[PDB]
Amino acid sequence: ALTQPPSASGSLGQSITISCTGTRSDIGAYSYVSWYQQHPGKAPKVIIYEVNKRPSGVPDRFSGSKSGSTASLTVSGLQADDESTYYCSSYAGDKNFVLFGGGTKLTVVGQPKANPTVTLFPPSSEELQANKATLVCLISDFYPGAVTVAWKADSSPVKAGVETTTPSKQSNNKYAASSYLSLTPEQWKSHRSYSCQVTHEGSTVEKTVAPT
Amino acid sequence: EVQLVETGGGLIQPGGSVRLSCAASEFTVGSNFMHWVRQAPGKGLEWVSVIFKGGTAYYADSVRGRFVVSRDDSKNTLFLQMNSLRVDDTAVYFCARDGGLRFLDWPRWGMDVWGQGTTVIVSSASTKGPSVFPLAPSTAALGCLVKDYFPEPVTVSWNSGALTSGVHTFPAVLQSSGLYSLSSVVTVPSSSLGTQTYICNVNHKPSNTKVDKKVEP
Repeated sequence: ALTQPPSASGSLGQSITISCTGTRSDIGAYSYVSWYQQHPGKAPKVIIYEVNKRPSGVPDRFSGSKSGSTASLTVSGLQADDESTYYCSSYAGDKNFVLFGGGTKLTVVGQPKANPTVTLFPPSSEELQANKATLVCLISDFYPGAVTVAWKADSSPVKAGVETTTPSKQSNNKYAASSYLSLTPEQWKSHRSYSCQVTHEGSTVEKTVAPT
Repeated sequence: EVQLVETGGGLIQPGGSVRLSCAASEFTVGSNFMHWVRQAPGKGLEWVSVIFKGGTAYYADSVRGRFVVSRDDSKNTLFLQMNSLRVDDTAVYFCARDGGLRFLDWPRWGMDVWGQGTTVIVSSASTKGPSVFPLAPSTAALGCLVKDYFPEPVTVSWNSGALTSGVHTFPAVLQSSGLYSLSSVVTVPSSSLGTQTYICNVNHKPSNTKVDKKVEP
């Protein structure tokens, strides 16, 4: 089996080295170790093959090595892009088989803080015609990934009907989340307005919609 | 552009079968060592099979005798036939190109071109396709609310994949009922609410449902 640490943390602009421990039957016996970077929801991308060779196009700042039965990936000049899960693999050495490590999720600290963009949609006429109503609060481009979402009906706080997602990383390497307020069409049309309040690092942004 | 495009899959009852397709573009599957790699929900990468240039197929122990990898060179397509499906076959399935060695009929065991992945769910659970509603305001945004579907996943594109700039698809929420909803959005200049019409293409393979919804603010 190939063993990798579940998590690692490096500092922006600096380096991190991730280990991949196999056996003398695989990593110790052959120079067919590969390393893959995977962003959530995306296919893996190869960044090292044959232990220390950079696939075509891959920049110099990715490098690999092995000593004994342990292979290592080093990423220098850490960028926000580099946050992701890294997988090592090795030719099994005994038969045509690829072994994979369990992955290392890499956090890059020291990144600039980013406050969220917030977009609030009222219920569509098509949904109301279906006897339903959903307010949709979309939250994007924030870092680090943790927000609080609160809703108001007119000026009053409301917990009923609120469903809020966990934060998920975007292609821009910032986080996104969503919050949905389910209400009856009567609730929607009889209230002066509804507000979505999004808090991030003590900074709260508010958006408001109204039936009229 | 060099690429691999996967299709097939969906939700299959235990014991059933499904075939995945992996279509190559601008390189030939027969000139390469083509791998299948899978990833179970919340888990890491696991190797499934490889087919050598001569057609010889190799399999991981977990799928031996149940899966068959093959190629149709006339269609420049790699296949994975998955029989006697088990719940633990549930995963995203990737195909990938292994260029092999320069002078020898041997893999290098690293893969540089990958398909986008296709999801196979092995379950006896019932399914429900999404209802899609337009999102319009009332820099700005318009989008599609993809509501009340089960199970995951749904994929969303805009204008059949011709529109990628400013598109943001958000993670799904687990509703109080256990159904899922998500939203996808296009960012536009607030002046450009000048009435361009957009189409979101919602694919829910588990229920074999595809929805094109017109969004016109």
